[PDB]
Amino acid sequence: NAQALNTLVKQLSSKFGAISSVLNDILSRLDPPEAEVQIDRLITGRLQS
Amino acid sequence: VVVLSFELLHAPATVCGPKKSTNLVKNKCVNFNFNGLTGTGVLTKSNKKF
Amino acid sequence: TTQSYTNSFTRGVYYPDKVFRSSVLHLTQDLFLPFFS
Amino acid sequence: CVADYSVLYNFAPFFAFKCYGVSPTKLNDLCFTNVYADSFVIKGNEVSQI
Repeated sequence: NAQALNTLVKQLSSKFGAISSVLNDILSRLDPPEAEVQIDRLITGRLQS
Repeated sequence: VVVLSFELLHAPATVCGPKKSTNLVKNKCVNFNFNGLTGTGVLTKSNKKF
Repeated sequence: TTQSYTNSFTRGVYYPDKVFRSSVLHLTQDLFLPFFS
Repeated sequence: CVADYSVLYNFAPFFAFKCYGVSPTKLNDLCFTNVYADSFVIKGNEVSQI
């Protein structure tokens, strides 16, 4: 069990090809029309995990 | 041609702050913003021996 | 300046980043002085 | 110091303003570790090489 959870909660610090792993930073540095591209990669990676 | 080359992150910070500033509160769920590091939580007195 | 030789042992460990850590074994990839040279 | 990315607008309209890392609109809200700048003059058909 522990491993299965640990890996999951670690998978939250991976970029998945984006510029950062923190949503607030992306939302505080990029115009929202240009931010869906970055957010999509994170969403896909986390869904896959 | 003029090229600006920033680099973000890292522990210290400088070259910013065209905004205002406010007071500080503890033991209260609150939004915060420290040098661009936003978020939300509850702030106490820490014991981390930095 | 009279040259000689000796081992290196386990010396040359420096704080790579300015971030507090506690009770963890972090794994780092950077330039270090190799052991036992 | 404190940076104001709005004085330079009064200087002149600009041939190209293609920011890369961050969006130019809200540059007055972040904080940077260190900022470097540089300048030079070249022909106008090689600006695409920057």
